[PDB]
Amino acid sequence: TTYADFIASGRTGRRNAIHD
Amino acid sequence: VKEFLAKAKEDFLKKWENPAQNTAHLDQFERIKTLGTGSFGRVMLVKHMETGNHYAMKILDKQKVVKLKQIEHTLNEKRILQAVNFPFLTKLEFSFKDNSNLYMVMEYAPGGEMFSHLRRIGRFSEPHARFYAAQIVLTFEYLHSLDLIYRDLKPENLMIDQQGYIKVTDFGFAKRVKGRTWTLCGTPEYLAPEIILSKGYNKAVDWWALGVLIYEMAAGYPPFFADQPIQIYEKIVSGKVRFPSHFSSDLKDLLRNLLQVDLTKRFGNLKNGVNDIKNHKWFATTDWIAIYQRKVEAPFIPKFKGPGDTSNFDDYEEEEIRVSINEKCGKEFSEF
Ligand SMILES: NC[C@@H](c1ccc(Cl)cc1)c1ccc(-c2cn[nH]c2)cc1
Repeated sequence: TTYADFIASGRTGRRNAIHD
Repeated sequence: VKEFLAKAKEDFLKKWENPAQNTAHLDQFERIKTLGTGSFGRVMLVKHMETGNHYAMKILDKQKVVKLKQIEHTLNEKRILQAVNFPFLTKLEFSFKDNSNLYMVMEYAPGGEMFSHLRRIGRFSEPHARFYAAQIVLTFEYLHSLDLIYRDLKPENLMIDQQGYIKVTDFGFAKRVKGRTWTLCGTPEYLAPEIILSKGYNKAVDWWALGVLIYEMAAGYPPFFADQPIQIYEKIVSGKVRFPSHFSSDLKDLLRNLLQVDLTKRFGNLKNGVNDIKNHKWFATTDWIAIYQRKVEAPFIPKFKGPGDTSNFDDYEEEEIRVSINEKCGKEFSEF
């Protein structure tokens, strides 16, 4: 399931801003 | 609405053209706990000793700000935050600098980050998500009328107050622009296709980001995710979004018009503006004046253990607030 793929992903924690 | 905004712009411009400066000093505050962390600074719970008021103090290391090329962006933040005034923005109470750091004291929101509750609970019901979304819709209406683009909408930057209402915080990428701007900034999952494709863009990127937030709030995961940013950007530019089966007909439709790569079709970016969003069916139950006035009952209200309770925030390693005996980056941050 999509929920399962999310929770197994490395981006369920706080996401840093991007820049350059 | 139009009259309120006109008067709002009058208030803003006065403060915008003559910013408040050096309205406090570090040792007027008791530093209590780190509420969050960033690449060039941190936010602490503090107590203003003369009033006993609790505040959130953003401490930015000037040298680190310079290293990450965020000087102008940090000047934007402080200059905008001291000028604005809206119920769902964290009010900037004081700002000052010393030899080493920049300081921005804001209203403390004890309910914690939406991020925390959204991840724990898993997902929000549509009425719950709708309640938060409406406050964001109004906040962007306010900000955009002032020619301000927000550029960093995400659950991590949405604080919950004692009443369960939202306070938008972190204006590091906020910018007063008439016309296009070009800086590659934001959070990967929330980037509009324009930004990824280096097109130069306007406030429409905030409305796209609203689509991502609403989706994530309702689904419990964002519409475009992967392990690495590149994979995420590929999905965002692809032109394809799948909605969970539990998403209502109306929600799916609001999201299709928010998460629209075509600028001519993106809701918020049409001739009728933010009313395409406000008057959408998904928001039919929303009393916009009631939400602005905070007379609507919040779906979730945080636990009140007391003043300066930090139980709705995660624990971070505490770190010295070191102030050099030499002034760093004086010229760069002169106007702060
Ligand atoms: N990511 C939100 C977080 C934050 C932002 C920026 C930096 Cl440099 C560090 C941490 C944050 C956490 C809490 C508050 C807050 C404001 N008022 N009450 C809490 C604002 C931002």
